[PDB]
Amino acid sequence: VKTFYITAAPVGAVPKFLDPLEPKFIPHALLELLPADRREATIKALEANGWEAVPAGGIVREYGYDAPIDLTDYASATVHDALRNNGWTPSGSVWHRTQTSPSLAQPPLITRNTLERLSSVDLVRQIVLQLTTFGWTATEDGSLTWAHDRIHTYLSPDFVERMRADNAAVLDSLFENGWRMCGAGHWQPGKARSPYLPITANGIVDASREALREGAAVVHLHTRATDDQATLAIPGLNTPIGIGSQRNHIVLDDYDRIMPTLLDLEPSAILNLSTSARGDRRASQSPLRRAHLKRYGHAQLAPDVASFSPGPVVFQAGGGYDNPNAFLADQLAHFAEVGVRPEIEVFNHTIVENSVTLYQSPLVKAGVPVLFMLVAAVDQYHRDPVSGDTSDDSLIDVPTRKAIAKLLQAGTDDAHEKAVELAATQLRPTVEKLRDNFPSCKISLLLPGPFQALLVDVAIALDLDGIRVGLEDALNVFDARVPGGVRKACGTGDQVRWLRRELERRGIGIVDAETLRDELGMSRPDVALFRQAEAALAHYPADERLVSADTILDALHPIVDTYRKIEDRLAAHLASAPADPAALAEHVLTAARSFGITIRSFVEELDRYEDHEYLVARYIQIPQALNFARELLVPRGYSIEAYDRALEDYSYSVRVDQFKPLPLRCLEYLVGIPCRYNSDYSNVVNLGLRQSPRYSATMALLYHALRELTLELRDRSNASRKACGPLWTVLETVRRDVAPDELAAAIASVDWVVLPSTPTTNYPLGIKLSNGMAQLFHGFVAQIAADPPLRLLAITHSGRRDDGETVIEASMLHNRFALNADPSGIYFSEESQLIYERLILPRLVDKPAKLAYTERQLRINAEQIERLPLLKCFAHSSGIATAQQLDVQACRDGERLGLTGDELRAFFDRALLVSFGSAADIHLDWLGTSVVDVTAFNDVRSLAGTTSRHYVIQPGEHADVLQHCLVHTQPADYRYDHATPVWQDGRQGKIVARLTGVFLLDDHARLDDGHSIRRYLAASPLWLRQWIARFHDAPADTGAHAILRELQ
Ligand SMILES: [Mg+2]
Repeated sequence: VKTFYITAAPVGAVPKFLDPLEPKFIPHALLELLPADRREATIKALEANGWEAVPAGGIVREYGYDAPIDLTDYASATVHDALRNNGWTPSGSVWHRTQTSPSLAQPPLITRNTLERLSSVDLVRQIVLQLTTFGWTATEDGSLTWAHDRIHTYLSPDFVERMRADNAAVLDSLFENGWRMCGAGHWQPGKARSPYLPITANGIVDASREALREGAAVVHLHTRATDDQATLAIPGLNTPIGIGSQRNHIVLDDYDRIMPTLLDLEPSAILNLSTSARGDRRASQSPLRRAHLKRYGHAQLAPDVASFSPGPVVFQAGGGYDNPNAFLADQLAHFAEVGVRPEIEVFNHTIVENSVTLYQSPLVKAGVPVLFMLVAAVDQYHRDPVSGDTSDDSLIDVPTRKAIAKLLQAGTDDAHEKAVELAATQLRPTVEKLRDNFPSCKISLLLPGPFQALLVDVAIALDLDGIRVGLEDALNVFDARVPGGVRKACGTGDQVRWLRRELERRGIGIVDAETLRDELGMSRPDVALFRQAEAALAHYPADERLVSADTILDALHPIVDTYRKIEDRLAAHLASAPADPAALAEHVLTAARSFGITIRSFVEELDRYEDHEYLVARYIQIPQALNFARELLVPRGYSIEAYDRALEDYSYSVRVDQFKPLPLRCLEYLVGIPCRYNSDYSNVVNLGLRQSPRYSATMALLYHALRELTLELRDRSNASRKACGPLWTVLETVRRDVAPDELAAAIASVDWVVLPSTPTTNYPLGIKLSNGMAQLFHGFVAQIAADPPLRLLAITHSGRRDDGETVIEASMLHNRFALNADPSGIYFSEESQLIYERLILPRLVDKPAKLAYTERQLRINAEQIERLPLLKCFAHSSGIATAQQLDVQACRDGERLGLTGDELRAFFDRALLVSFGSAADIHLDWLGTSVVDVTAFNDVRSLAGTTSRHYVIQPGEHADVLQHCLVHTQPADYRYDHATPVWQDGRQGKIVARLTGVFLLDDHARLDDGHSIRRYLAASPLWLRQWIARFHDAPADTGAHAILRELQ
């Protein structure tokens, strides 16, 4: 019931990146070896970058960082002895290290048992924090280890003493494992630094992606300047020291890279850009503070949120920036023209007071709900303009912060509650003040460093809307597996994961980006466009008998115009001269995807091709994109001379009068908005649209118009004429196939019936596909036969209807969605009837009946109802829809023939269904066949055709497996064993086995091509095959009995 939305802040202004592969200690001798001038410059540069001079007594673990020292490039008795004592031997002017430490053949490991030997828990933490700052990692065991082929880890004398004092053992093991004593020199403690802080564009993109997949809905961004970036060369070290301010600064070139990438890879992610001038107060009124707030990418989208502080920001720790009123007014004016909603960064009480009075009206006008960010536990100053005196303006007063910090150190549960109460009591007046002056507002909380232990409890107490985490606020993360309980955070995603699991523990859920965009009124344009169509068709029934395509097209007129403008922009971009080989397709497809237009691979796309009979179709993707480009440029008058390079391929050119008209292209676009892929097939977006009340009806109507327009285009082509009525084919043991015409004996002789999918209609290509699917299913079950005379029956749909209308893909898709929108089991197609009456109807009669020339038709025996043989059916794609339409017709005849409701249940218990990639909803509360349902998350076509939430993967266990398999090589080995069956019982006894967490890898270990029946069967787990094995090798038995046994 209670939910938070998580903001991730991966960069920030203050913390700095520290390279794990840089030396962390410089002996005195190495510096003293320099000339006085260069030595002074080097040392002061080091000390400005965190390096601290340190006496002898520290220990080091180094390997691989030596370099020869030629004194000609720059001895002394004080130097010469130090070098020799530190293991250097001279050879004229050249020094080199002959002393060498143990290699890293076997990773350095400080065991959990070794650390736990130490008495002081505070000492353990500082050790764990120091090593993890240096790039050491924590094992699952709870130990510390080093993975790289070089190492240079140092600990100060202070560490060594306390280690020796606490336990003069523990220090033992380091010495026994290659660590050794050092002299005086300089040391990099890495204070306010981390090896995981992203300061480059690519690093920031990656950190954002990690945060989002862990559950973050909003990403707070900063960028860092590199104008003062330099490297120090140290004598005797083969790796230079990186120096620079890494100053908080708005870098336009970085955002020019970051934003389009995120828009492509993370389309729904709410992007929040910092306008902060922290680190450069003299630029407080600079237009640079809004220069990054513009439209990015081909989609021309702006950031959704930008930082806004109605008052001065003055940190007690130093730094800060001013926010003059005219400047802020220019900001708000600019935000409005670009579509940016401000987020009020509430640093101090003056901000609050300015917000609820003078800025109250301008902020409401800036868009509702008003967004607030509570920067709590960060010491702030107010400065008197007259005297210059400072006072505490912090949300939590400094005495209270210092108090709270002490209770956190106590570590006891009682000190925690007192800490929470202190924090909440101080923040409550501010929270209440904001709610009282802003009827529509969202308030989030952030806490710096140690106080993050209060983050969840305080946020709950104040009933806040959002919680923020990230490296910007804290560099550590709590981990109970680690001695001390705390370690360096391996990124913001690490902390988001911690926060998410913490909320899960308390039964508190989180809000994803898509849902939040609705709550804040920030829905994406394509989502808005689809809902605009949903609204325009809201009063039309999903029944094809009650509405015409012309009427549907007429209602979508303003939306077609909206799409036309998008297509114009894609056309212009394509007409901007490129490439010569068949890589034009790669160019076109990338351009199309970026503009939101998804070029789909239709099986029946060859219907538009003149010379289809002489086409190979294995290279049918390349000309799809080519003709698509031609299809867009020709009507507008653009040259297609670059294209028609399909001549250099093996016509594939599509005739001009086979070009799709504008409204048809619009319809194709609209039905492609739900369940989109991101740019590189890493994820599925726009999953929310499925949950709309009018979703299925809208899709049914869209495909209705799409069917009409496509058929008209097919009637003017030399596409293969289709045949009336279904085909029946038996496969026994490569399988041999026969073609029954009027035999009920085939049904009795066969183990498995294979229902038709969408493309398997009665015509040359359709039969070929129908055969291939049948062969795949028979090779699948036959393989199961040889593990711990196989006969199959395959059904092909009718290619023509009663009125002579051709059956195409859109016809089946409409039927699919129309079935979804049917509340009572009353809807069924003509194609379903032909299959039903010849396959299912005889199971309800007493004897052979009369069948017409169209193969359509013209009692009970309750004792023999249990005697009916178990009908085992395979289903794929739209197969589950066709199946449920058979159940509907059975009820219609069964009720007409007369049977108890329980009798019909017994009738349906004599049948079984296994569906791979269910592209239609399973009506759980209907009378019908029990189903085992296996549908993949990346099966976008099945997803778009369904409304069940079980198919959607959210951050968790299944999401973990998915991301592991995204980086894993050898995709052919992949099986979805991790899949979890969910079990449901309907009102009328229908049983559904829903597998969750299922997904299918492609050849590039991505998520494309997730509808192939091959991958569904290929990646099938061993435990699943056992179920089918039990199904196959079963006596005269019931479904409910057989399936219920599988629940143990
Ligand atoms: Mg910030």
